[PDB]
Amino acid sequence: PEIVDTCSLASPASVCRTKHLHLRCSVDFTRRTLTGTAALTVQSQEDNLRSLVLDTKDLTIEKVVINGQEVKYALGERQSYKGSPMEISLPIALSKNQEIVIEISFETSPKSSALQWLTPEQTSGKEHPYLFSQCQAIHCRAILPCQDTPSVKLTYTAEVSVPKELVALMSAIRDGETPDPEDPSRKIYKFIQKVPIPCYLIALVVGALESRQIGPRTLVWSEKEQVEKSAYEFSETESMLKIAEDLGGPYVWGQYDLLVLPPSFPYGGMENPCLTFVTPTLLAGDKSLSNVIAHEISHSWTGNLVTNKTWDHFWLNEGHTVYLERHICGRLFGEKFRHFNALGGWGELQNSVKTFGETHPFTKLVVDLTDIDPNVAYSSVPYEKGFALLFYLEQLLGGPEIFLGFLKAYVEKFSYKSITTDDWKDFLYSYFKDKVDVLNQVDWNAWLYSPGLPPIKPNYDMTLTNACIALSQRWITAKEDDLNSFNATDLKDLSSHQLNEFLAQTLQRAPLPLGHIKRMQEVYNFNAINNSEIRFRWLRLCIQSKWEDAIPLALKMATEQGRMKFTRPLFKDLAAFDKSHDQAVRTYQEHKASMHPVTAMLVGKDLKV
Ligand SMILES: [Zn+2]
Repeated sequence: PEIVDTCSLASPASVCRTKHLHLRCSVDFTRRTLTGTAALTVQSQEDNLRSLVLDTKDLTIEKVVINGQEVKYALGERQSYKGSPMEISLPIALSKNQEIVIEISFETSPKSSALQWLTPEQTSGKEHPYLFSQCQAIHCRAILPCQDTPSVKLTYTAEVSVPKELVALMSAIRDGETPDPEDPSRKIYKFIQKVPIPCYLIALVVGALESRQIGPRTLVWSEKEQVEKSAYEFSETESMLKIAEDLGGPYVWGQYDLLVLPPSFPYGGMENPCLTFVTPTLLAGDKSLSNVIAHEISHSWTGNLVTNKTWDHFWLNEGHTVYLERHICGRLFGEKFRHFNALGGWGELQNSVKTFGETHPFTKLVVDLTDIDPNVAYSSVPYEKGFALLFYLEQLLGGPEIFLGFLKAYVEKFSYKSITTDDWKDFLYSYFKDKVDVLNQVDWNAWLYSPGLPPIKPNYDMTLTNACIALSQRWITAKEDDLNSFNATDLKDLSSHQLNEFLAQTLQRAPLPLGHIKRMQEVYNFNAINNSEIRFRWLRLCIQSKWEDAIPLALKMATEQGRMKFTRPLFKDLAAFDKSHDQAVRTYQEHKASMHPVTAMLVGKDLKV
């Protein structure tokens, strides 16, 4: 049979497809285990199907029951990061389209790569522990046995037993709570996901969670320490959803809840269906970062509804998501702003290609992950090279309203399906058959299969960017004789996004003489800004130019939150600044117990402890 996805060891979708999962499990914080049963409804695509294979990783299997009787099963040899295949002998031979229910009793490993267990000290509230999953790309197989490939999409229902003081949430619609009948110290939370999803979008959180309703289809959830601030910061979520619906078609998932993770959370957002994960570093206080969740909102069409069939084609997901997201922001702030964000994106692609090297296989849009762990293959290239291809095509084919018609038709065509780059390109050619002569001038080989920068750069409106450049080239090429020439007015017409962009361009040419940065503080007072993006780049600029006043401010930001994007480079700068190195090592030791274990480990490695 045709093998779809080489990152999966399970029977491929051409042989059988999982249609539904019923998960009944219990979360044990003492053992750091999930225990229970996974009932998979599986549909055969062949005749005479007598066995099938599932992905697993570090699972303990107690038994497999089919039609009331335990069945034989065998775990195969482990294949590195893919885990161990689990072969199940069926009690009957299945015919094409025939279905069977397979109930696997399992327990996860405390070292499960999919499950992040936090100690009380690593939470906001400091009393209760906390659990969150992170299945993308191929970690769902370390939670339960499955066809762990986005080429298969299933619905699911779940029942999750947790200590009664805690709350469970999942990538699904909440479906009620009851006391656990087998244990009065525990509650059972139920969930239902009626839209078929790839299993990497199965997600679970258990913790001391509270909610605020902020829209007809939106609750925000967090620990009590963050929930009120979060309800304000993200109060415009519903208006963003309505904009996304206008751009991409109906939102099919029912609810759109938000979860603001604990400060120790080392990552960015995650587009879990019905429950977007939000990093708390977006809590700027002025909503200047609230539009960032337009990324996860957009995945509800591009990635979650139309999905990449394998991880080689992940750019189809991220690329179309960034394209939709930049349209949401264009609706909110204007077309000039969409071009501002697009041009910044091109800059990030330049940096990514330079970091990897322009011949590196990961700077291709379509990547071959045959012998590469997809869990460690993420970069900005699918995001920004994919966006650039779509923005180039938009300009080639008659502009944004016309290409937005293509986007809507593409979503409608492939909703609830999983597709490859060739499926996408075939549909592009079909939709734009009236313009094939134009499409045939595109260097598809270069764009899709070649490393490095794209062969053509799109046309970017420069209005909002030129402002930041103008001021950037003024500070750098200045002497002590000119520092008095700066004043607050220099920032009068610059948005928070433009402030961020100015600091980005200024940091890129660090160090600045101390007189300049001292002046820059005197007139601009960047010490006062709380926007995590702005505060980050500013503090790096101060340390990399050896200002004493900045040492305590950077140490504070580096330990108050654990997002790797900020915490790691800050400790790197503080370690590299000889004046602060000793203090940076000492502060790390004092706070490392409250960090996420992976942040604690990598900063320790950087600090050479
Ligand atoms: Zn994304």
